Amino acid sequence: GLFGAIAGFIENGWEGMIDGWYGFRHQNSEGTGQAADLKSTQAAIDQINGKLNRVIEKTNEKFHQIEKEFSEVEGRIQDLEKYVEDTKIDLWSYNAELLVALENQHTIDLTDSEMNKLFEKTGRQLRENAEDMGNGCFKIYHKCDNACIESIRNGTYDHDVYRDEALNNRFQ
Amino acid sequence: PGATLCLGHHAVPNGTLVKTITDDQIEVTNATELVQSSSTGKICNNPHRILDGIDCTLIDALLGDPHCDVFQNETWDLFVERSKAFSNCYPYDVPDYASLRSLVASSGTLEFITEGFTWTGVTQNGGSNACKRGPGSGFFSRLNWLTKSGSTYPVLNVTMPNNDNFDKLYIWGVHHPSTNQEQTSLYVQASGRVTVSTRRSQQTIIPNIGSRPWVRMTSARISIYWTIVKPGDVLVINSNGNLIAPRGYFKMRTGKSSIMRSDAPIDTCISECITPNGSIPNDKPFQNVNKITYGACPKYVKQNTLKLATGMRNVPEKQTR
Ligand SMILES: *[C@@H]1O[C@H](CO)[C@@H](O[C@@H]2O[C@H](CO)[C@@H](O[C@@H]3O[C@H](CO)[C@@H](O)[C@H](O)[C@@H]3O)[C@H](O)[C@H]2NC(C)=O)[C@H](O)[C@H]1NC(C)=O
Ligand SMILES: *[C@@H]1O[C@H](CO)[C@@H](O[C@@H]2O[C@H](CO)[C@@H](O[C@@H]3O[C@H](CO)[C@@H](O)[C@H](O)[C@@H]3O)[C@H](O)[C@H]2NC(C)=O)[C@H](O)[C@H]1NC(C)=O
Ligand SMILES: CC(=O)N[C@H]1[C@H]([C@H](O)[C@H](O)CO)O[C@@](O[C@@H]2[C@@H](O)[C@H](O)O[C@H](CO)[C@@H]2O)(C(=O)O)C[C@@H]1O
Ligand SMILES: *[C@@H]1O[C@H](CO)[C@@H](O[C@@H]2O[C@H](CO)[C@@H](O)[C@H](O)[C@H]2NC(C)=O)[C@H](O)[C@H]1NC(C)=O
Ligand SMILES: *[C@@H]1O[C@H](CO)[C@@H](O)[C@H](O)[C@H]1NC(C)=O
Repeated sequence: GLFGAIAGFIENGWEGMIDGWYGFRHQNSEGTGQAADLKSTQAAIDQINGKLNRVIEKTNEKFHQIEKEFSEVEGRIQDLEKYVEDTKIDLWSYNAELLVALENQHTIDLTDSEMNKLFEKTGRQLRENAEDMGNGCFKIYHKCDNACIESIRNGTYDHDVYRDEALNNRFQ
Repeated sequence: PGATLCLGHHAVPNGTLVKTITDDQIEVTNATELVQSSSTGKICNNPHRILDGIDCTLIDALLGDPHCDVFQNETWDLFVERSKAFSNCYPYDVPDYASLRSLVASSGTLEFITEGFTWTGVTQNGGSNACKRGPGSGFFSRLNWLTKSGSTYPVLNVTMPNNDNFDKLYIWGVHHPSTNQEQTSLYVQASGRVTVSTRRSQQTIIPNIGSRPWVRMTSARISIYWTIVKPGDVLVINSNGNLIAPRGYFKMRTGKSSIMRSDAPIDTCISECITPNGSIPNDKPFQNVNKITYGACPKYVKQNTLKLATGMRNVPEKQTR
C-alpha cells in the first residue's frame, strides 16, 4: 500500500485479534495483553460499507429490447443486432473489470491508511516519553502499568505526568 | 524497566484473492461476489404477469389458431414462448414476422373488438380441413375467408373509420392458391388483388398462384399483413379476389410488456429479474447467466466471477513450516 504500514513496517497481522481490525499489544511489569481500537476499525468498516452500497445500487430496469438469438440466417439486420449486443457486453465487461480493480486498490490503500493514522496518532500522544522502534512498536520509557496502557488506548494519557521520568531514562 | 506498545491489525486463516490495479491476484481478509452466476431454473410467477404460451406462439394466438383459442383477449407483462409450440391451422407466412411479433408482444394484449364489416356479394366464413375446429373444417378465429357467391365475386370496397381515441391494429391477409383452377373456382377472376389503405399509407398485394410445400393437407398459403389506423383516420379495403378479411381490430397499448423464448417452468416465488434460464436475484450489479433478460436485472458481463475486496490486505505470520 501507499502508506507502507500493512505488509510494510508492520511485519504481519494478528490472527488472535477477533474483536477488531486494528488494535494494541503491550508488554509491561504486569504482563502482556491485547485490545482492539474501535475508532480506526469503525472508520475502515464505514468506508468499505459506503463503497459496497454505492456499487450494489440498483440502476438497470429493462423491458422490451431487441432479440439476441436467432433461428434463421438473415444477413445485414441480424449482423447489426448481434454487433450492437456484442459491443454493449464488451463495454459493460470492461466497466466491471475496471471498477473492481480501482475499488480494490483503493480499499487496500484506505485500510493501510487507517493503520498509519492510528500509529501516528499514538506517537503524537506519547510526545517525548516513547521512541518509534520501526516495526509498529513504541518503546515507552517509564512505569506504564495496566491503567496507564488503557489511558493510552482511550485517549486520556497525560504525557506531562511521566515526562521527567521518561526524559531521564532516554538520555544517558 | 519500561514498556512496549505495539500497533497492529488483524489477519485471518482463510483469505480471498482479488484483483487490483497492480496485481492480478492478491490476498485480502474478505471479499464479496459482484456477478450473479446461478439461477433456480424457474420463472417466478410474481411480480410480473407471466403468460405461458404452452403450445402456442404469440402470432398463432393473435390469428386465432383453434388450439390457441384459450388465449383470446389475454394480457401479459411477459409472454413466454416454448420450444414445443406448433401451428395447426391453414399454413401461412408473415412477411416481417419479427416486427409483428415484436409490436404485439410490446403492446401486451390480444383484446379484440369485432366490427360490422359488410361484404356485399361474397360468401363469408370459409374454412379448411387444414384448420379443424371441433370435428369439421374451420379457420383462424380473427380472420374471415371470403369466396364467391353464386358465380360472381364483385369488387369489394368497404370502409371503417376510427372515431375512437386509440390506435386500432388490423390483421388481414391474402390467399395464394396452388393452381389456376383453384383461383377461378374460389374468386372467379383469374388474378386477384388486395389493397388496404389509410389516408397516409397503402399496401397492395397481388397473389401468386403455385404450389408451396404440402403442409396439413394443402399446398396453398395465406400471407398475413397488418395496418394500424390512428384516431381520425379511416381504413379502406378494396379487393376483387383473394382477400382474407379482418373481423375487427386489436386494441394497442404501450407499457412494459415483452416476449421471451424459454422452456423454464413457472413457479410460486417473487423475482424482479427474469432470464430464459429462470429468475435470478438482482442484489448484485452484474450477471453472467444470460444476455437475454426482463425486469430489474444485473447487467450482463462476460466474467463468471468478480470479487470486490471487503477487507484489508491479509498478512499471516510466516511460519517455519
Ligand atoms: C465475508 O464476506 C462474505 C461475503 O462474500 C460474508 O458471507 C455472507 O454473509 C451474509 C451475512 O451473514 C450471508 O447472508 C445471510 O445468509 C443466511 C443463510 O444463508 C440468510 O438466512 C440471511 O438472511 C443472510 O442473507 C451470506 O450467505 C454469506 N455469503 C455466502 C457466500 O454464503 C461474510 O459474512 C463476511 N465475513 C465477515 C467476517 O464479515
Ligand atoms: C369505395 O368506398 C369509399 C369509402 O366510402 C368511397 O370513398 C368516398 O367517396 C366519396 C365521393 O364519391 C367521398 O365524399 C366526399 O366527402 C367530402 C367530405 O369529406 C364531401 O364534402 C364531398 O362532397 C364528397 O362527397 C368520401 O369522402 C369517400 N370516403 C372516404 C372514406 O374517403 C369510394 O368512392 C368508393 N368507390 C367506389 C368506386 O365504390
Ligand atoms: C372456403 C373453401 O373453399 N374451402 C375449401 C378448401 C379450399 O378451397 C382450399 O384450401 C384452397 O387452397 O379446400 C378443402 O378441400 C381440399 C381439396 O380441394 C383438396 O384437393 O384436397 C385437400 C385434402 O387433401 C382439401 O381437403 C379443404 O381445405 O378442406 C375444402 C374446403 O371446403
Ligand atoms: C443459461 O442458458 C444459456 C443459453 O442456453 C446457457 O449457455 C448456452 O449453453 C449452450 C449449451 O450448453 C452452449 O452451447 C452455449 O455456449 C450457450 N448458448 C448461448 C446462446 O450463449 C448458459 O450456460 C445457461 N447458464 C446458466 C447459469 O444456467
Ligand atoms: C374481448 O373483449 C371485448 C371488449 O371488452 C368483447 O367485446 C369481446 O366479446 C371479448 N371476447 C372474449 C372472448 O373475451
